[PDB]
Amino acid sequence: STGSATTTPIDSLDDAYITPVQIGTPAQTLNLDFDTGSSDLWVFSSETTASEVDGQTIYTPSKSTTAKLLSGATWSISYGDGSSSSGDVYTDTVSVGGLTVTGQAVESAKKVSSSFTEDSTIDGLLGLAFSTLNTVSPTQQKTFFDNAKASLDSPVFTADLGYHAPGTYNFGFIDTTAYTGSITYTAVSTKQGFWEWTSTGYAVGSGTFKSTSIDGIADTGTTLLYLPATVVSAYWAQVSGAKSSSSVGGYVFPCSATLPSFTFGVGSARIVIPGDYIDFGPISTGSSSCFGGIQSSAGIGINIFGDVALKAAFVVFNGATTPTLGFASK
Ligand SMILES: CC[C@H](C)[C@H](NC(=O)[C@@H](NC[C@H](O)[C@@H](N)CC(C)C)C(C)C)C(=O)N[C@@H](Cc1ccccc1)C(=O)OC
Repeated sequence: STGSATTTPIDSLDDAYITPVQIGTPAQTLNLDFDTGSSDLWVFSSETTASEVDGQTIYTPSKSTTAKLLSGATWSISYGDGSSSSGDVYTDTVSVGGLTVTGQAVESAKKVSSSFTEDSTIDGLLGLAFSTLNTVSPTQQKTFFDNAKASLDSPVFTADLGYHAPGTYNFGFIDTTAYTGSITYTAVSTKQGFWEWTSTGYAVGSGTFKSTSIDGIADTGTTLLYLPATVVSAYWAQVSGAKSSSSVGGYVFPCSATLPSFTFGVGSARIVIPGDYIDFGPISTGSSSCFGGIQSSAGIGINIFGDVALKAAFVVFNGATTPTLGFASK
């Protein structure tokens, strides 16, 4: 079986992308944030504190005849952004783009963070990291991908984010129609449960490529590109006016300024993010400072290949036994 669904950004800066998902019987469609750096399927619901639901579509486990309590089961997550979600757990049929997974663990929030509450467009998250990270206790659960896998034609899913536009999530197959040239597969370390890979270097605009191993995760759940202090300085050094700021907490640039492109190496191949991808617009409305898309990783612990970077390539998450990450130009 395969499934394809349309992902659409939720705002003009493509701060995140949202995918329609059918949960329940009959079907309740929620828009979830597909998160390849998290292992939890969670959604706003019928139990969620009514002080923390503001415009989101809710999943009503009451109205699904396929829905049952996982009695005793419970979840809690912390995100890198400082996001916090928690509640009870149910088992339900979940369909994504016609790929139906029966008996999927759907994590019903009782409690959600400010961050999620101030976010009207997103109805929950669908984790597509490795199952080791799934939060649910006392009996830990598998992801939707983990559930789909053997049912799939191929144990893979592709990610094809658009820049100011829809893109696509495909499960079970590779559209040879969606990229240009060759896909370069690179080795994945599963050990921390991430889609965890090592980049072969970087170039700043038309400058000379530096060969240097940047260990990082592909995470479609992270908006920007997070890279070592060193790498980040070399980039912003090329934009007049760019400064790192105490108060704003990150690199900014005069919005009148011009972003050189950024190039990252996947093996022998190279991926250009156009400079336009790294403009995240003014820090506050009216401001002539604009916020950059490539930020230091120094304060997080890990380099994140976020949307900024992934949305410049056609990515393939090979969920094989010997998991492999594929990148191609599009
Ligand atoms: C179930 C745990 C998952 C794996 C959780 N994952 C994450 O935080 C990863 N991304 C989290 C999400 O992709 C988030 N950026 C998307 C939005 C919509 C919520 C980071 C590491 C790249 C994590 O490691 N959380 C850390 C907290 C943390 C992580 C990174 C940096 C700082 C602090 C924890 O404590 O485990 C609960």
